[PDB]
Amino acid sequence: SESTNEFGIFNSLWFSLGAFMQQGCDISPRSLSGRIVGGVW
Amino acid sequence: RGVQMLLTTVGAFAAFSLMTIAVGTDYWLYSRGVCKEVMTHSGLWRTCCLEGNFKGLCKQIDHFAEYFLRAVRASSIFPILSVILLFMGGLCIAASEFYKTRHNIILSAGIFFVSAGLSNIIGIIVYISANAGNSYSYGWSFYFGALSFIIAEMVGVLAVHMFIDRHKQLTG
Repeated sequence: SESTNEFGIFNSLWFSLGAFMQQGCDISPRSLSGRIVGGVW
Repeated sequence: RGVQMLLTTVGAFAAFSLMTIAVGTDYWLYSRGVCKEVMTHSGLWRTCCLEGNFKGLCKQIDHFAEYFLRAVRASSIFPILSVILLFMGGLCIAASEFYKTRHNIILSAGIFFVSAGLSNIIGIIVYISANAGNSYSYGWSFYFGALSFIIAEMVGVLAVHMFIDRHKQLTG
């Protein structure tokens, strides 16, 4: 049931590395509390 | 799920025992200074002379717009806050031999492990930018606090890793 979403620890790491260099990543958060951190970082 | 029940607790104990050392030891920064221009090893509240006749003598340092940042440096508040937060995280996990299966008993810890970490960020950045006000070099208590942060970033993850499967057992 947790697979209703997937931004686990490793994916929540990988998002950051690609975000740090503009190349981005294969997923990005849907919900606001997730989006806002990208929207700042 | 298993041996992690106990082993995940351990790192907080070291991180907390380390963190108090930086608040008192006068080994943040090496520079020249005065105990009346000889070398000095520098603390939060005071500095102490060495390589001269004043070796082992100390005197206070004091500083009473960036007026509020000045006050934040003069109080050096953030270490105390992060220490309290991490200790309350430990107090959250310290219960877990009783009141088991509440789920809240585990879930409540993560906030402290996050917040102490973030608190250290501001503490560092304020302290560095203020004291920057040249061959200077950072004393070991800086590394102690960084290491405390490094371990503190573990248990926030481990708290979720412990919690989540027991909520899953109620939710699928």
